[PDB]
Amino acid sequence: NLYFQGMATITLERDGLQLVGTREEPFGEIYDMAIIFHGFTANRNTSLLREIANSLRDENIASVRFDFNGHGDSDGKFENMTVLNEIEDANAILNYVKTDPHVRNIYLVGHAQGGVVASMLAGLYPDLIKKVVLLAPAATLKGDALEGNTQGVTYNPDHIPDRLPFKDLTLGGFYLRIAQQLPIYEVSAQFTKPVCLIHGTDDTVVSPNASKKYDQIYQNSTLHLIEGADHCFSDSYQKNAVNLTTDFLQ
Amino acid sequence: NLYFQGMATITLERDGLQLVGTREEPFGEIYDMAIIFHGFTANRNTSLLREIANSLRDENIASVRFDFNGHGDSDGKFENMTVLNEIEDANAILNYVKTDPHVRNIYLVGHAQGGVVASMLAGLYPDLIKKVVLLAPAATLKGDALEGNTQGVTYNPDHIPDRLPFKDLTLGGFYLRIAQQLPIYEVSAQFTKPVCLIHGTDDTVVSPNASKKYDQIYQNSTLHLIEGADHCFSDSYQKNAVNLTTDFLQ
Ligand SMILES: CCOC(=O)/C=C/c1ccc(O)c(OC)c1
Ligand SMILES: CCOC(=O)/C=C/c1ccc(O)c(OC)c1
Ligand SMILES: [Cl-]
Ligand SMILES: [Cl-]
Ligand SMILES: [Cl-]
Ligand SMILES: [Cl-]
Ligand SMILES: [Cl-]
Ligand SMILES: [Cl-]
Ligand SMILES: [Cl-]
Ligand SMILES: [Cl-]
Ligand SMILES: [Cl-]
Ligand SMILES: [Cl-]
Ligand SMILES: [Cl-]
Ligand SMILES: [Cl-]
Ligand SMILES: [Cl-]
Ligand SMILES: [Cl-]
Ligand SMILES: [Cl-]
Ligand SMILES: [Cl-]
Ligand SMILES: [Cl-]
Ligand SMILES: [Cl-]
Ligand SMILES: [Cl-]
Ligand SMILES: [Cl-]
Ligand SMILES: [Cl-]
Ligand SMILES: [Cl-]
Ligand SMILES: [Cl-]
Ligand SMILES: [Cl-]
Ligand SMILES: [Cl-]
Ligand SMILES: [Cl-]
Ligand SMILES: [Cl-]
Ligand SMILES: [Cl-]
Ligand SMILES: [Cl-]
Ligand SMILES: [Cl-]
Ligand SMILES: [Cl-]
Ligand SMILES: [Cl-]
Ligand SMILES: [Cl-]
Ligand SMILES: [Cl-]
Ligand SMILES: [Cl-]
Ligand SMILES: [Cl-]
Ligand SMILES: [Cl-]
Ligand code: NA
Ligand code: NA
Ligand code: NA
Ligand code: NA
Ligand code: NA
Ligand code: NA
Ligand code: NA
Ligand code: NA
Ligand code: NA
Ligand code: NA
Ligand code: NA
Ligand code: NA
Ligand code: NA
Ligand code: NA
Ligand code: NA
Ligand code: NA
Ligand code: NA
Ligand code: NA
Ligand code: NA
Ligand code: NA
Ligand code: NA
Ligand code: NA
Ligand code: NA
Ligand code: NA
Ligand code: NA
Ligand code: NA
Ligand code: NA
Ligand code: NA
Ligand code: NA
Ligand code: NA
Ligand code: NA
Ligand code: NA
Ligand code: NA
Ligand code: NA
Ligand code: NA
Ligand code: NA
Ligand code: NA
Ligand code: NA
Ligand code: NA
Ligand code: NA
Ligand code: NA
Ligand code: NA
Ligand code: NA
Ligand code: NA
Ligand code: NA
Ligand code: NA
Ligand code: NA
Ligand code: NA
Ligand code: NA
Ligand code: NA
Ligand code: NA
Ligand code: NA
Ligand code: NA
Ligand code: NA
Ligand code: NA
Ligand code: NA
Ligand code: NA
Ligand code: NA
Ligand code: NA
Ligand code: NA
Ligand code: NA
Ligand code: NA
Ligand code: NA
Ligand code: NA
Ligand code: NA
Ligand code: NA
Ligand code: NA
Ligand code: NA
Ligand code: NA
Ligand code: NA
Ligand code: NA
Ligand code: NA
Ligand code: NA
Ligand code: NA
Ligand code: NA
Ligand code: NA
Ligand code: NA
Ligand code: NA
Ligand code: NA
Ligand code: NA
Ligand code: NA
Ligand code: NA
Ligand code: NA
Ligand code: NA
Repeated sequence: NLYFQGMATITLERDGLQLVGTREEPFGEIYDMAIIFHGFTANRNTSLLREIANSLRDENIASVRFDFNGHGDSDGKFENMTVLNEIEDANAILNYVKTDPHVRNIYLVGHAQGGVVASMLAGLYPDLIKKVVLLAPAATLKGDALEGNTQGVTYNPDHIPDRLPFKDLTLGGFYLRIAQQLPIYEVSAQFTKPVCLIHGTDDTVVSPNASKKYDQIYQNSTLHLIEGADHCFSDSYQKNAVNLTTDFLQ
Repeated sequence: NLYFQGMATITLERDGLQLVGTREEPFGEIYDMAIIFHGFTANRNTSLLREIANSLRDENIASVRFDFNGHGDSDGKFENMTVLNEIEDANAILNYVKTDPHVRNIYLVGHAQGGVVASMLAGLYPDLIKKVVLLAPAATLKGDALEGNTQGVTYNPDHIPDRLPFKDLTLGGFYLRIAQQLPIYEVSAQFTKPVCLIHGTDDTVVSPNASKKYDQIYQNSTLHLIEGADHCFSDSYQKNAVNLTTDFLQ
């Protein structure tokens, strides 16, 4: 605001869970604000999300970025997270943002699974959200769950197990049962305001076809395929994601 | 079981919320079990649900019935309940039931909004649930939310308010935004095992057309229209609901 600029820690609650977040506060009495959503197994402080927040703050766009339930510093077991309860987390964060008297326009920025959360939340609040940026939005998590193959971990899609060992973690069977029937595009398509879609051509985690499909469903979208970029826009690809996001929101 | 028959209190947790429930335990080493779901603003102990549980227990069918979040003895604010987080409550109760070593078949019985919870949960677990009974399933809550008229309380469906005073309570705007885009029939229709639909012809809360539509979408359903019955199968209508439910599950 006019008096404080910088980082602050924010905590919110959703159901019985504390959600821990970082606010970047820019200069100015009134400013726009982006809510930034991390991906599956990630956290609010990956290099990509910090550099997005930093870049927006440099153009006097505020941001908040929270750890989802089951991730980072927020409460809850990873095994109990689903895309649906992350959308509930997102709604709780939006409640916080939308009542801040400094905030003019609200934007959503989501990476990967956080892009599915962002796109679905904007479709539930198409009257309130003003712009959306999706970075490698993981809408393919649905098709993967229907196929019975989630990032190389295979199971019966017709009879999903109670829980699925997944790397060092345990993924809930309910995550997968929800994933299979998530109306990702149906809900997302209700947002008719501007959307920026950014996807790396060498993403091996989420096919760029996800973003090509969002670009088809959305009334007002712009698609950016980043030649050679991977799923996280790592290293020399990162500024492609940061620049496009910043430019779109200013 | 062979040694204890009667009532017990059960508590489960979902996210950070305690859910309080009543188990009716029948005689027998192995038995089927019904999970019974109450409606909007109701609780696990309405006369209808107690008499269902009692009648099933008399045919040695066990049951559990929990207060949803925001209701009865369970945790959470009513203002923060949605149909979606009740489905999350239902999944937590199913986790409990499906790991009980006495339970043979699992049935779902849901009244009104609890019927939407039941029908959607069965569509997420069509491999596990064996039979469903819906009593006046409130699938019209979706159409009502799209219309902007929820049990006589009117609002703009295009711009749902943050919260909606509703009788002595406060209904969350997010309940309504979720309601509008709930894929009730899409998810429910995935359950192809037997369903019993029971609806009163004089229900003024949820049109009998809801049950007529479920009867169309389901592969294996039986529809019972109870001439003169109201929304709760009150008083002299109650045994119609209790008898049909019991008969169907035995
Ligand atoms: C951390 C950033 O990346 C992620 O969010 C990717 C998520 C996503 C991809 C495909 C899947 O089948 C899936 O199922 C769990 C998840
Ligand atoms: C207690 C048993 O009855 C209920 O569950 C009925 C619920 C239902 C009916 C129509 C609605 O528009 C609605 O929106 C909140 C809720
Ligand atoms: Cl100020
Ligand atoms: Cl000043
Ligand atoms: Cl700082
Ligand atoms: Cl705080
Ligand atoms: Cl606490
Ligand atoms: Cl400005
Ligand atoms: Cl930094
Ligand atoms: Cl840092
Ligand atoms: Cl972490
Ligand atoms: Cl945690
Ligand atoms: Cl697709
Ligand atoms: Cl299994
Ligand atoms: Cl949904
Ligand atoms: Cl689809
Ligand atoms: Cl469709
Ligand atoms: Cl969207
Ligand atoms: Cl490509
Ligand atoms: Cl990853
Ligand atoms: Cl960068
Ligand atoms: Cl026993
Ligand atoms: Cl004995
Ligand atoms: Cl007793
Ligand atoms: Cl207990
Ligand atoms: Cl507690
Ligand atoms: Cl038996
Ligand atoms: Cl009693
Ligand atoms: Cl009693
Ligand atoms: Cl009560
Ligand atoms: Cl309560
Ligand atoms: Cl309908
Ligand atoms: Cl309003
Ligand atoms: Cl419909
Ligand atoms: Cl459809
Ligand atoms: Cl169903
Ligand atoms: Cl009728
Ligand atoms: Cl009522
Ligand atoms: Cl009775
Ligand atoms: Na500072
Ligand atoms: Na800070
Ligand atoms: Na603090
Ligand atoms: Na709370
Ligand atoms: Na808390
Ligand atoms: Na600043
Ligand atoms: Na200013
Ligand atoms: Na990440
Ligand atoms: Na972790
Ligand atoms: Na933690
Ligand atoms: Na925490
Ligand atoms: Na969790
Ligand atoms: Na925890
Ligand atoms: Na866990
Ligand atoms: Na403006
Ligand atoms: Na797909
Ligand atoms: Na899909
Ligand atoms: Na399929
Ligand atoms: Na498979
Ligand atoms: Na992968
Ligand atoms: Na595997
Ligand atoms: Na399954
Ligand atoms: Na497993
Ligand atoms: Na399915
Ligand atoms: Na669906
Ligand atoms: Na769903
Ligand atoms: Na979809
Ligand atoms: Na753009
Ligand atoms: Na990659
Ligand atoms: Na893949
Ligand atoms: Na395209
Ligand atoms: Na293209
Ligand atoms: Na488009
Ligand atoms: Na344009
Ligand atoms: Na393009
Ligand atoms: Na294009
Ligand atoms: Na372009
Ligand atoms: Na490029
Ligand atoms: Na490359
Ligand atoms: Na690189
Ligand atoms: Na940068
Ligand atoms: Na630069
Ligand atoms: Na007893
Ligand atoms: Na008891
Ligand atoms: Na006890
Ligand atoms: Na828990
Ligand atoms: Na608790
Ligand atoms: Na008994
Ligand atoms: Na026995
Ligand atoms: Na009731
Ligand atoms: Na109450
Ligand atoms: Na209470
Ligand atoms: Na409680
Ligand atoms: Na609640
Ligand atoms: Na409480
Ligand atoms: Na309340
Ligand atoms: Na059997
Ligand atoms: Na309707
Ligand atoms: Na409908
Ligand atoms: Na409509
Ligand atoms: Na209206
Ligand atoms: Na009414
Ligand atoms: Na009114
Ligand atoms: Na609305
Ligand atoms: Na209001
Ligand atoms: Na809509
Ligand atoms: Na939908
Ligand atoms: Na939804
Ligand atoms: Na529907
Ligand atoms: Na029947
Ligand atoms: Na009635
Ligand atoms: Na009505
Ligand atoms: Na019919
Ligand atoms: Na009929
Ligand atoms: Na049928
Ligand atoms: Na038959
Ligand atoms: Na009939
Ligand atoms: Na019929
Ligand atoms: Na009949
Ligand atoms: Na009748
Ligand atoms: Na009557
Ligand atoms: Na009567
Ligand atoms: Na009776
Ligand atoms: Na009798």
